[PDB]
Amino acid sequence: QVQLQESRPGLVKPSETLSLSCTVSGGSMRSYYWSWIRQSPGKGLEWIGYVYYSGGTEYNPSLKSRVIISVDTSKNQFSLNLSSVSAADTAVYYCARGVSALVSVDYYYYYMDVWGKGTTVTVSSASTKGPSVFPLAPSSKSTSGGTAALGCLVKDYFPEPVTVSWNSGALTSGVHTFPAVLQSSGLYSLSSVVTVPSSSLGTQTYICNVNHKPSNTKVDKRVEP
Amino acid sequence: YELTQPPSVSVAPGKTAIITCGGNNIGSKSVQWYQRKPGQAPVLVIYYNRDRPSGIPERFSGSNSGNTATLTISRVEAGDEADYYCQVWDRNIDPHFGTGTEVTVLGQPKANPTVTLFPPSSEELQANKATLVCLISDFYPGAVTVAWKADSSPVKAGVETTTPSKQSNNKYAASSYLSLTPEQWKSHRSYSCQVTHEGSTVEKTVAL
Repeated sequence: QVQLQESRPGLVKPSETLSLSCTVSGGSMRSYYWSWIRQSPGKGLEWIGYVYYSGGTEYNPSLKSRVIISVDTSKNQFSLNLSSVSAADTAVYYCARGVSALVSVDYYYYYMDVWGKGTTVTVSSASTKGPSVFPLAPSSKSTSGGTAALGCLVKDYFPEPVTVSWNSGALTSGVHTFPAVLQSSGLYSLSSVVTVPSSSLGTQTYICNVNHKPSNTKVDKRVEP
Repeated sequence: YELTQPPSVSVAPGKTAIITCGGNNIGSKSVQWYQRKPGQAPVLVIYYNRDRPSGIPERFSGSNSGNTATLTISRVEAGDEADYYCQVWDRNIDPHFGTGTEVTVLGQPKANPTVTLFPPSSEELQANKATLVCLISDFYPGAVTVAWKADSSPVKAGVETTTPSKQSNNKYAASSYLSLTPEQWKSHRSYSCQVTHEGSTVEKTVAL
């Protein structure tokens, strides 16, 4: 089944050009209208433009002067370049598959059925900074009736986002990853906590897997009592 | 061209939520509807005014005529809370999105926050830093305030608290952090994170 994957998230400096790509897997690029859409709170969803398989493009009039979309069918990829960015361009950027549907000789419609996962783009003159990961050890004895809360503190990174998994994705029950706080330093910190049975502290190893794609850093932190 | 939508729609569970999308002569343009939940990508729920992709429940129904298109959600449940965007895109018009209607379901039972408080790790202390971590989950009425104390005295300076964020279960989560020096941490007898929710307060304490 077709899957779309945006390029890595991170920051773009003010006045530089934002460059993104989308890789299409599981299917062909022929017949489709490969689209870019962005979202930020209060902004709702904004269509940026699309490129048809063979190279033709159509753009949002409010962005047409700053936007180029292109396609590389040889690599099953299409791309967006948005020039002269400012804070107004900070958003989650989505790639999506536009589908045309014929109704009659003089009418057809479209829809966007398959969407990418979104990539978080921050327009900022600050520097990218990888995180420092510290373990949040479970208390020596439970205070919750037989469960142990343990976690990882992901400290002092920039920009968003960070993702956290536990035991390489084998542990999902009882996992809560909290949205980041922005500190007065202008850097982010977040925490992920998992709640497990107290007895499993002797029989199971707990490892949080922290990914900070903007800094090309991953950290696997073992959390011991 | 511009599409308009009401900012929000409130409905009690089991009842019918009606979301409208206004546009001049929208009835002769193909309307799609997209559902977006917090932190997730949009999902197509209706295309060509009334058609449902595979796996969308028949509770979601679409209509379009004149200057108003409508997304009807029958037998609403908590899982339907989301932002819903209408869209026109066909042979005669480039994609336009409506401004989005947030659907909130009434009568959800209030939930008191769970509070988990962690002291500075030994690793962080040996790096000459200290952070207290106060994690707040599963509260529903929607908002909290957080206060910190050192021993018994209020501590502000060093406190940063997140906005509430919708959880999977439509409840809310938040975090509060107290940054301090290792010397501040070891000089006091205890620190406390105090979370107030609807005039009632949960307080957790940690000691060095």
